[PDB]
Amino acid sequence: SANQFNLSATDNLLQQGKITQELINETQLTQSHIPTVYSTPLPGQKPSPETFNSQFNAQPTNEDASRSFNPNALKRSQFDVEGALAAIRNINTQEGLTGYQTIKPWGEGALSSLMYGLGYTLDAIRGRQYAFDDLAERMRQNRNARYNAINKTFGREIAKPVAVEERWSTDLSFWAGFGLDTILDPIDSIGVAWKASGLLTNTGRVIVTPANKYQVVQTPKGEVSIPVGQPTVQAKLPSIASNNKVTSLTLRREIRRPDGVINWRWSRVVDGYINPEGMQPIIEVVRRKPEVFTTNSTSGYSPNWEYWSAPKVDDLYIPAPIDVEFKVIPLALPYGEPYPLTQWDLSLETNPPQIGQRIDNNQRRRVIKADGTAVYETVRVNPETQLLDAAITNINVVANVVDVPSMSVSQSTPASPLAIDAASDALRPVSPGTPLVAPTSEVNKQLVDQLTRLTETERMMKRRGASPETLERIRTQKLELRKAIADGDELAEPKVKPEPVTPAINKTVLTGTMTMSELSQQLLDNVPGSRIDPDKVRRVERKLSEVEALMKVIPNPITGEPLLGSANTRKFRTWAKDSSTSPTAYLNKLGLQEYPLLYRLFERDGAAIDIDALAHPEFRVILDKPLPDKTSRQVVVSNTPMTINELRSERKLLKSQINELDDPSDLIERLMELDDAINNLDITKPENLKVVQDEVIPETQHGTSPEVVKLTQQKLDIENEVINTGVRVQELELELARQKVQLEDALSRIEETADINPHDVISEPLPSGRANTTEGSLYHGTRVKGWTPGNGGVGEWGSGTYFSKSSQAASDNAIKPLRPALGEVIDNVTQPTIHEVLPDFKRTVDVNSPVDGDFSAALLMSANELMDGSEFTSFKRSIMKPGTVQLRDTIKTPADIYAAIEKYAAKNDIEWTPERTHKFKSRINERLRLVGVDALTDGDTTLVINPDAVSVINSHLLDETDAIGTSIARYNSASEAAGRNSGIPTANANQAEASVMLQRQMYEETIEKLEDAKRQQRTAITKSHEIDEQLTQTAQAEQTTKRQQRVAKSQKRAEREAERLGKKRDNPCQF
Amino acid sequence: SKHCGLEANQKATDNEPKKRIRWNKSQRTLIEKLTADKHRKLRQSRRTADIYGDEVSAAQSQKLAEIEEVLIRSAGDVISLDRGQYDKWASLVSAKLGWRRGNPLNPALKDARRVAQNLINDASHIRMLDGIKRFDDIYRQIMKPLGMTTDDARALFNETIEIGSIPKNNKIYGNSEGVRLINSLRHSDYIERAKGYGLNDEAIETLLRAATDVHSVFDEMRVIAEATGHNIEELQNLGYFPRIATRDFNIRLRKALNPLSSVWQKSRKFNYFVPDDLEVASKLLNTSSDEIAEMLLNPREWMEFLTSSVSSSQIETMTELGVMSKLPMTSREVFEQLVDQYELPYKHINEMFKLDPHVAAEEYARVLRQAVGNSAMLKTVVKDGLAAGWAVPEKMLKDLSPKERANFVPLSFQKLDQFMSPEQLEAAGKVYVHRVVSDQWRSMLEISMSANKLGAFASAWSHLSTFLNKSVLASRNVLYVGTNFLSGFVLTNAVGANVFTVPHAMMDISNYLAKGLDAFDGTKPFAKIGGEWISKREFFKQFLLKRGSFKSIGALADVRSAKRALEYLWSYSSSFGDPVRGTKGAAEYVGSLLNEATDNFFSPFAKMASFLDTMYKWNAYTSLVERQGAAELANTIAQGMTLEPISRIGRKFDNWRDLSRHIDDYFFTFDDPGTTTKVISKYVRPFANWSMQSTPAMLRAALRSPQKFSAYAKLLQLYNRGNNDDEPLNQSQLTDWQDDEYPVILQRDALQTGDGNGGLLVLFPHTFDPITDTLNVIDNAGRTVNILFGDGLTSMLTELFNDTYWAKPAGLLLGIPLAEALLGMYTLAWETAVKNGNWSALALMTMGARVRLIDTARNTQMTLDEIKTGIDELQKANVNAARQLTLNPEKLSESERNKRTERLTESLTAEYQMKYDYARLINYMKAKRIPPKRLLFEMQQRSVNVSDLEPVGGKQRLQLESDFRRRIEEINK
Repeated sequence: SANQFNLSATDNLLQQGKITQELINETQLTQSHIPTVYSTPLPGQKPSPETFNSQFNAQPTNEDASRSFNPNALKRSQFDVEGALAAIRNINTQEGLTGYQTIKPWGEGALSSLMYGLGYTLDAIRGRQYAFDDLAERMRQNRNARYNAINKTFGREIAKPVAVEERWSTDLSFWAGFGLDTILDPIDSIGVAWKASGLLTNTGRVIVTPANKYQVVQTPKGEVSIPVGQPTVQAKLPSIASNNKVTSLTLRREIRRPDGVINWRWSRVVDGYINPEGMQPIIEVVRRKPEVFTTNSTSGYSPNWEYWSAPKVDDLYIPAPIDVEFKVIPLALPYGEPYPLTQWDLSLETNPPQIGQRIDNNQRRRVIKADGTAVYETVRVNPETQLLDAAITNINVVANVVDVPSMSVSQSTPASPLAIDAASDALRPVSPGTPLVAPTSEVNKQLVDQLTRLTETERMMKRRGASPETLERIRTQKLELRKAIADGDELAEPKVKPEPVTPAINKTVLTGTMTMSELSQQLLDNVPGSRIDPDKVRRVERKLSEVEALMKVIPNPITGEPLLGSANTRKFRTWAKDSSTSPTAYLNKLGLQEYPLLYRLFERDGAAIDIDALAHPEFRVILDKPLPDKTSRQVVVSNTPMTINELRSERKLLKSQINELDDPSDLIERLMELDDAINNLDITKPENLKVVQDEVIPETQHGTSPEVVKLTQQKLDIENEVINTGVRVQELELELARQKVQLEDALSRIEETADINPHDVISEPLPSGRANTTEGSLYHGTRVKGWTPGNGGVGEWGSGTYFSKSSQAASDNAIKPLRPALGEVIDNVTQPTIHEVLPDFKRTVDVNSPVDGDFSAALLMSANELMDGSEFTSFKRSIMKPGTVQLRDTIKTPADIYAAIEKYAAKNDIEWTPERTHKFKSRINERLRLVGVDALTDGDTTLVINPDAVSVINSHLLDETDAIGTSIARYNSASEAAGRNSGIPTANANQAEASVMLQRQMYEETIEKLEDAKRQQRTAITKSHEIDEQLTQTAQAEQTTKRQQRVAKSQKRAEREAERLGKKRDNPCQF
Repeated sequence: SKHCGLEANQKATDNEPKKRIRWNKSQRTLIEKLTADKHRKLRQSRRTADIYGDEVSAAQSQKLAEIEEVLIRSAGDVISLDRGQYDKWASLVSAKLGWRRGNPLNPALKDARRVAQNLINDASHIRMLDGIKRFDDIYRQIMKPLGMTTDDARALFNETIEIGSIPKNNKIYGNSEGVRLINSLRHSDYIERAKGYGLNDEAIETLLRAATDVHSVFDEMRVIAEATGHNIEELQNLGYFPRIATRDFNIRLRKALNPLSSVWQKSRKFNYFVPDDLEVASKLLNTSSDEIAEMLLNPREWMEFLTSSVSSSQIETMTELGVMSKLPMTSREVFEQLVDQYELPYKHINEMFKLDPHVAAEEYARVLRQAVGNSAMLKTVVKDGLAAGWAVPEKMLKDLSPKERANFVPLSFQKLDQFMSPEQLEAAGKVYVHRVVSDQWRSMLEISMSANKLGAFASAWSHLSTFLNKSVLASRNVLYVGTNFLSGFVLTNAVGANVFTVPHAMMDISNYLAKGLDAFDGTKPFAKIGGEWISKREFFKQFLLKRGSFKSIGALADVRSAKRALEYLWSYSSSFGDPVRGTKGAAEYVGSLLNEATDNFFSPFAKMASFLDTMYKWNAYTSLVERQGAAELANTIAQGMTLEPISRIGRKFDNWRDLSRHIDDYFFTFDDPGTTTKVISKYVRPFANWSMQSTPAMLRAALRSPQKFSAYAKLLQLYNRGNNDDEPLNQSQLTDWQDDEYPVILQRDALQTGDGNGGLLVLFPHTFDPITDTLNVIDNAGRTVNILFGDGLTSMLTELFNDTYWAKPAGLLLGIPLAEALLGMYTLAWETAVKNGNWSALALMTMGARVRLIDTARNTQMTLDEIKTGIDELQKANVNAARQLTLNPEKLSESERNKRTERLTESLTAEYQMKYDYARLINYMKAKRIPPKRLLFEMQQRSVNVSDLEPVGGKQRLQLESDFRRRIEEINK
């Protein structure tokens, strides 16, 4: 189009540049368009009426210091006692007042303005006129006992936290409340009324649901190796013994031979039979609805069993589906216990075998300071984060899961969601020895990916003309995978499986998300090689019913019963720690103060809870998200399903029964149901209304008409709303203050490190050259549209294209944002893409190996070419021995050579910039490529210098996330880079910068949340004020009417009495 | 009195004090609940401190801020109601400055820090009170011209005090946006209300500035204390500590290593707060003075103490001793519950008094006046006077009275126009009666209308009846003694004596009749009479001289008291039955007791009547002479209470002869240089006979329950300022009663607007025994306890009412229709027209609204049947008179013939007038077909006179003229 910018005719023509200089008026266009130039044309004094009247406004000032960071802050905010003394003394030198005992005059609003107005606090002064249960110390003692070498054993002693008088207001010890019940009453008015009436050692293992890893080795071919401890349990199926068992070696389980083969979506499939006793046999479901169980045929459903019976040649790992007995040839069940149950730890990281690969079943860092010395810094974790992780992250979180490899679906199996998924081939076990399962579509996609990978491997082998044995084995593997896609033929069309009917729940719901302040506190102590889980930071505002359902699922660790009864509907209306109708208050009442995990799991801001998924008898817990290497690891979990005076009398009596022996417990459930009954009483009753009106409601708002009672109910409800919103705002403000303090601390700490990070360096793309064993597959994550291995990059080692052995690192590199310097150069950007390559290397130099002669020759040639004679001599004196050409004894690896180069560059900070250092490393890399070195790699990260050495295979797309996920990915990439290259100060500087950036982004997110919460608070407060005003008006009208009626009655009685004694006095003795 | 029982004989009056002060331990004041709600809402939206220790400090500071706001708002609410309550409050805190244990701010004592802290807290209390007083002065100055109701003014005062604490709450709670929003909403509502009330911006700014200055006192004091390292000298120099209180505390710290009559007299003498006054309350409550002060400083604790460990009798005694007028009230709840305790006859007046006392006093006066208007006496005075004969028509005075004309005076006065209808004023203005008669009637109207006099009478009767009831023998004639008490009260106020000094005399005789002349004062001047000052002992001795176990009982049996007792007995036995058996004639009892029944004179009834009359006469004698400084003002006020500008027609009497003659004039007996016995028996004593039967409504109600009517003075003990201004107020000059050591307090009235703007209030405990000088209180358990005030009255009443009889005192020598009432209301060229032998008079008088005597009869509130009976009786009387004059001459005197002829001709002319009027009324009756008695009221319902009626006949008029001419023919002859 001719108006692509949607400008006016003259403006569009000017933008195109089609208007000549002669027709242009310089003054008008200078004043209109913007390539233009710019041009610039007595402390006791009585406060002024403006200053005094500004003290009552809701928004008197719009000062915003929330984004003004001062790393060297000298915060000493103290109440000016000397200024107050000066003002008082000045005031007393005026005209003395008369007619009062106190003779000195009055400062008209000056003292209140000075002591309370704006431009070691006053509360300390007021507190000079007048124990706590330290939960953190007790938890630390318990965890130290658990960590002791005698107890069990990986002992890491937690440091001692600061005193409770100086501890942070959001720390671990204050999750159960501040412990101020003795000083202040609960914030709810109804709670105050009930209080006045009187009605109100292996802890490291937590049970959450009601009652290993394999390494890969480049082989002569692909290896699925395995840490060898023996099988705590062999996954057997004793259901049918003797024959019809194969016991395939790869799967480490027994499969069935084809001789013994004699508006919820789940509710839709079963057609409404969702009760736990009225489920119908699975066979009926298959017969009635075959269009969801058959391959779009009339009557020929047939679960193939020949394939899984035959042992997999070349030990190909294709997870067989859950076995099924009934075969289709063309009733209220108790539902218990049709599946075997086992214990699974949710916090353990799972590394299952690679699908399609062979199985053999049987800290210190160097930092360059500002002055220019590269001293080491032992890395350590501050006591606060240590205690937090010991209380939440380091504990054992267990769940009751269905043992899939030992489970079988029979004829009399109830129509459970797991039963439907197993019969429909939706979930397949993946790890041989654990109940981990994955959707079948994931396994099919992994098989397809392996098929493509080894097909291109076969093409490369054909091009190289390798030995016929390798070609034949690759052909056999290809045929095996192609058969396994369809499972029953070589010519059959590939099959697509349906979505499993079992709902999925993210494991963070059962694990707990870390708040942004705690995450930044962890970030304050950068530990190389660590990773931040993006799902542990993603929090969403919950609802009361969702938390109620979650506690209905989670059982009480003390007794094993569910935390909340199945019939307890709407037991919570408040989120406050200090209230009485909140999850924190309920957990404190139950006495579960030693379980901070329970407190974290039931907070207002946590992971998303889907009520339907928890309502189902069986639901999936997702343990790790899908990756191009590994399927989404999931587990399957099975769910096992009066007046005020009277209540006071029983509550007093119930506690009295404690003094005797009675029964073992005899008290918990009765007291709980009694307290729930007290909680859910009605207000409209005259007795409760009288008690509340005489306890909390002022006399000006007393009444009995329906309007007054309704307004009282509305007042209590809006008070609850105010409680919730104020608590949310307070928590967000505390988190914001903590994040600001920690970000200022991080900035102050990073200001001590020299600026050597090459974040504005653009490496030239790598030019192309002339150009039997099978290697693995390298991964590269990028956001650049039209990426080729010759693009290269800028890193610690130098120019070249970086590839990662682990798909996790490449995925993290794929979501990290394009560098701001590189953003101005890259023309087009796209979705986060992960590119496959198979390495084809002739010679490879290890970075953690002794330096060979060729590397030294390249180093010397590069230094001679780039640096001057004096600089070259200084470098030689710095790194080389005084009398020989051989390297110094302290320098032995190319990584150490890079560290020495960085140290030399930082020594001459004046004339050496990160660009020049990276150019020197790049020149070293080009000289190495000239020698004939393809790439530099430690095990995991390969720096390809010659783009012709790799071939692109496939591109995997990732979902574009928000800004905070992008920052988390960038920090993860920087941390992994630092973890590999611990000795290079550039990696540590990059990690520190990434940490600060992530903290800043989290601070911005907290600001947004705080603004939302403040708006909600304003709405709630205004509504509460309106309700209180209306209630006062109505009650006053009622009281005035009643008083006027009584006055009229009294006046009429006076009239009658006066006329009665107004006739005569004729009664002898009656007055 | 056997025409009764032991039941309904003691139930006639009530005397037991009921308990109406209620305060459970779980009750909270309105200010406390409001502040708790507001601070809870503020706490829900606070800004939590970022460090836990700072959070704990903030929580403590917030609780303290709530406590201080409660204190400030309560004090401001108290000061807004009664400004003087500041002086009683601060002076007590100044008394307890330094050693107050129980201060709400604070949750061998050698630590200087704790002593300094207590001292600083008390100084903060005093400075807060001073600030609230300054804010009150500023508020009054601003609100003087706007002119809104007192309830709205107090509501605005409380709201301003609450809103002034906005900066303090904003800073204490952390300047959180929610806290500022809540306080801004409250401030905006207050601004809207204030601007609606008429305040401008500058006045609102000044009021808010003063309130915010008030609220910042406590933190200012704490900053001062902490900044100087607790330097008491510098704090005193800054002017924060009162100098006198600090000096007293210093003296107390360095020092640290008695009849009730004196302390009570000292407490009464000073209007300001006196610490020894607390000692008085120490004796009544069995409680130490320090403990009483501590309870007083804490309102809820004071209410609990009052409602739990103190009985109703103790509260009544304390209030009637004037203690409650000086003990400070620390919360509005104290004032409201004390108002609830003193129950007026109607609770709605107490309800009005709780909010606005001035309107309550006005409503009480209005109720009394309204009950006066429809009373049994104000409607039938004219009817009963002209029937019993004790009222003489104006035309009859011309010829009836040779000398007694000087002893006759009209009934109507200037202020009577504001009680009765103007048409009834015409009828009342045509009546002339005896001077004592008119004064007694005016006094009966005065006592039953004024709140002050009614309260004084109620207090006196309460004391008398509550000391009569505890005597088993004397309790059997409560109604008789009350009736005599009321009659003597009316007589005494008719004489012009000081009503409010009646209790004093009631003690004095009670002393003398028990002790002798020694129980009086001979050393200081008492009253100026004659030409020199005569002491009280000499005055009483000369009183006894000129008048006519227990020593002086025989002094009651003298010549003068026997006749008075006979007169009282005659009145009682005429208006009701005998005091013995009920069914007994009026004259038979006195005749039997006089002409016979030797040694049986001076019955208990006669003894009690003589006692009462002696006490009233003593009161009149002390009140009618020129007294000393203290009693002169009270006497002058009592004289100025009279309705007419002149009942004071010089009753200040200076010599004994005139005063004795005046007293004998107003005390009848028989014989005496006094007009005649017959005139006394025909025109004066029948009035007292009728008055005994026609007591007003309010007097009967007060005599039925006297506590409810002394409740007026008990209420005014709490709030006694005027609405107009505070310029004229000198109640301290009246309280300096040096004449007697009796516990009677005379105060002035300021709530009434008119005309009782200077009324007198009597405070007299109902448990005071004058003979033994003790207070007989009833403990909470139920055991009577005697308290010294420096065989009591019950013994005297038992000995007055025993079977002992006196033997022939002094003399005992021997016994001493409707038509005329209808005629009595009848009222130049007229005399010359009708002088003698004229007939045209009818044609010159038949028409005329003034001549409509039936209108006057209707205005008299006379029943139609009574009017018909009177007309028939007049006809019969004229028929008899015609023959008895024409043909039955007892004395054929020309002058008597002419006089009786004129009288009967006028009666016949009135007969014709009312014949025409009643025929007209019957015509209207048959025209409207209505029941008769209803029509009698209906006549004043339509406010129609007979003038507009024109029901002419043509036969009725002819026959009426014919019969009238036939009547007058032989009369003229």
